[PDB]
Amino acid sequence: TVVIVVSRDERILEELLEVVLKSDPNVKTVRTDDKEKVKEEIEKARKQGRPIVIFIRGATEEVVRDIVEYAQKEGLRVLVIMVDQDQEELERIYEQLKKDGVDVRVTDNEDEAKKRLKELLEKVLEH
Amino acid sequence: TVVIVVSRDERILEELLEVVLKSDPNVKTVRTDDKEKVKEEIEKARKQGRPIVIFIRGATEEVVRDIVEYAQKEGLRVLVIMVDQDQEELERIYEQLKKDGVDVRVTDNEDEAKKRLKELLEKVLEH
Repeated sequence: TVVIVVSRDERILEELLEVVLKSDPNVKTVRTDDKEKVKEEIEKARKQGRPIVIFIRGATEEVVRDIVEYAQKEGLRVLVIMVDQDQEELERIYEQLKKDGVDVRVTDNEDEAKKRLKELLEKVLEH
Repeated sequence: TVVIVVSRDERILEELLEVVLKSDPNVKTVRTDDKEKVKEEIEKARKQGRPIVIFIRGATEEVVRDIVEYAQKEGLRVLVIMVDQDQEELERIYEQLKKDGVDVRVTDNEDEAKKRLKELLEKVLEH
């Protein structure tokens, strides 16, 4: 009933939106990162009795959580397709680095990266 | 000797570059996604006998592989810091979706996403 396509890549969201619009012009589509706009459209999708595909970047874990909960409490089925193009290319880089003897550290934010880099230079700039 | 900071996020690369420039102005830095420019700078880093931090977006697995091999065959130590801010936020979304009963599919490219979405609509648009 409610399909959510999640991707940080705007170009990918555009292309998938196109695929939906050109394949079956009868399913509703909405491109927005605004939770309210989403709810407003899900409802119109209800009145018109049509399925809806939502295109979002995420990635707020709260925004996706709300949308999923909102639709479920109305008995709407929720299907999700996540597209993480980045993830997979980074994964291969990581493997090769490890493949060699490279001491690789994967950080999840600049704050963490900052700490590790400083700690790295504070101990490499030393001879 | 050679530090490579990999991140798809330009703003993160900028901030880390800043951290290096403001903390120890004696270590060489280079921001480029061009393999040749990198080699040209690694060498200058050699002549001047200084360590170097390279800031790249990647994520070509070939580009990172070459740089790592180039420096190693010169007996340079290679340390890497990868910063994947995206990955971690997507990871949490995925968990919540799974937390609920959401049938979630993670695709690694639009080609794959296209197939799965079409297959999804070809079977949902059906009553």
